[PDB]
Amino acid sequence: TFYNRKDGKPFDEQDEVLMESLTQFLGWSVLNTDTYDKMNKLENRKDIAQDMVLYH
Amino acid sequence: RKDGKPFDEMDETLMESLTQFLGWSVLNPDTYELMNKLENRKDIFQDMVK
Amino acid sequence: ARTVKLLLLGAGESGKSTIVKQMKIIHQDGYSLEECLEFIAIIYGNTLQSILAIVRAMTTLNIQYGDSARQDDARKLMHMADTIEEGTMPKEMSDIIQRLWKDSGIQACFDRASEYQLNDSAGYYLSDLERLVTPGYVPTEQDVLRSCVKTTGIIETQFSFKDLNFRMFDVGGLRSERKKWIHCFEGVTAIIFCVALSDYDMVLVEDDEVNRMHESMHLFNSICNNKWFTDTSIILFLNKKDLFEEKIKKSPLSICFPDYAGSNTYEEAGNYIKVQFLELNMRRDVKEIYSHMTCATDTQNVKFVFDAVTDIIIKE
Amino acid sequence: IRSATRVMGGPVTPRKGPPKFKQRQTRQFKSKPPKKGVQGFGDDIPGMEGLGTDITVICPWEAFNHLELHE
Amino acid sequence: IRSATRVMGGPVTPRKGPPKFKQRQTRQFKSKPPKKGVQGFGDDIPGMEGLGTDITVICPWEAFNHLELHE
Amino acid sequence: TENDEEILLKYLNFANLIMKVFHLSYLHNCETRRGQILLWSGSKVFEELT
Ligand SMILES: Nc1nc2c(ncn2[C@@H]2O[C@H](COP(=O)(O)OP(=O)(O)OP(=O)(O)O)[C@@H](O)[C@H]2O)c(=O)[nH]1
Repeated sequence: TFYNRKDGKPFDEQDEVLMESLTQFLGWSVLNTDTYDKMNKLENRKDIAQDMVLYH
Repeated sequence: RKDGKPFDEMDETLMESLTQFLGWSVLNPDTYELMNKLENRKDIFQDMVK
Repeated sequence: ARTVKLLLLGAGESGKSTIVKQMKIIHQDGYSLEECLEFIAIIYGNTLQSILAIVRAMTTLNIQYGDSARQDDARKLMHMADTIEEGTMPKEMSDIIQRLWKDSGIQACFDRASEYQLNDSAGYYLSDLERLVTPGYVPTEQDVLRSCVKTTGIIETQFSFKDLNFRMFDVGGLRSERKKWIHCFEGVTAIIFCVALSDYDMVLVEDDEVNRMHESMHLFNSICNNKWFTDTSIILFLNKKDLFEEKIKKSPLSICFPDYAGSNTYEEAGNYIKVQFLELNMRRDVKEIYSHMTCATDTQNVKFVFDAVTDIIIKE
Repeated sequence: IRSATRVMGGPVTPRKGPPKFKQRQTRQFKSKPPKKGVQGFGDDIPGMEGLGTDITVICPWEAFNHLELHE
Repeated sequence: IRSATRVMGGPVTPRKGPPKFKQRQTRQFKSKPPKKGVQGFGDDIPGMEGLGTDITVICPWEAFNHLELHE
Repeated sequence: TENDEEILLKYLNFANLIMKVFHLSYLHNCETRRGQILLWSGSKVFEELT
């Protein structure tokens, strides 16, 4: 949510495009924040398996 | 160039920005290799306990 | 009378050759009594390909099957359809296909068929797959004229009416097949251009990011104002009005034409699209163009319009 | 004085009714309808008009449109 | 073909020398020096041509601009 | 002479205006494409890992 312009004039057609391209980009960018969690789980599973090997 | 005229400043900046973006975007292909190694190492160590 | 040379061209997959069949089989030289000889294999291939493509797109669109057990069936199909012959539908195929279509999950994908590519007639076919799989089935004429195949080569057809001699040529609608159009350009008397009304939210087969209505308009504008066909006249045809009637309510017109406003009906947007397809003509009063709606599978409208078209050709 | 419009609080309006909001932008395309008659400033940018390809490939016959049907 | 310059086949120059090629740019500092000169078309873009974000943080006393000396 | 300098500085106002609007259009023409290529490339680099 964007709450006030500095000129004094209301939002118009150009501002919608300017502030919508940014949100489209940031929406597309979540692939990395998903890959991060997938790697952080694979690492832990590998560590647990290594410890179970080490015991025997 | 498709107009018969040589490249100038306004056609240097555009293609410099393009290559800057392409250079920054090489983070993704490396993580592909890291994933495809972590998964195999996990499989080997999980088959060792069986 | 002395000679008539007609050429049929338009956007690809628009029902150009359906008119050729609906004329030749219906009117001159008689119908094909032994239709099964080709229609068996053709319809079997169409019905198999459609349900293969839908399940292939299921994963892409992330829709999940209605029931758990269904997840098995598709896999079996995708294995057992590879090593099967052509023009054969064994009970093992029909059972799996009917069971798969008997689901509430595939309906979710079938509702959104604009994203991917499927044959349009298939929706009519598979519902009665059993009628095909029963032995001795000879197709109905309406089922005969709803088949699908790629019109590729140049074929000569001889219609007869008003005691005239006719020669009709048709050509492929893909980009590659467009080179062959040049040979038949020379020495013509009239030209026919075909447009599909339903394709305002689809994409080309060759290029994934180009709309279809825009492609048709750009194709039309090129030859419409050319001087090679200045002497001859042009006849415009609109197909797929049935699916147009069905769809036009479902989705807005803003996607194709961005600045449209109002409420869509089967006739409110028809004049919109027709005037936008005819404004492209440069010579406003020097030359005139005529466009008619048409359902290719039907015969009543074909008889209504084709004789009038031939009469208008005669009048000049 | 009163700014010549005689309103000081905020923007006034003749009409009244229920608000209407816009739909999101779902699908995009590279294509636009063919050009109209008249043009103004800023309507010649390469790549922002047409189908993204030269008209030659879509219509090969238009290549040698100079020569007539005699040959 | 007079061409009005008596040259055909390629551009000509008064003098020639060894080539010189441009160097990349690395640091990419944000701020800019204060602006002087006549304005001309194509300026006053908000985000660009400025230091930091606002004047107030740079000069906290500048808020009391209209006030006199004595206060 | 100097009178010719006066004449030139008087009648150059009709060209200072023509040449300046021919310069702005070029900048607009380049900025549009610079925005578009970044947006469309960002569409295709965030689709899949490969
Ligand atoms: N529902 C419906 N489908 C139609 C209608 N007219 C044509 N079709 C479809 O059009 C298909 C036949 O078109 P095509 O065989 O592709 O002929 P074409 O227009 O020359 O296109 P190509 O063969 O690719 O060159 C049939 O399978 C029908 O599904 C119609 O009026 N209603």
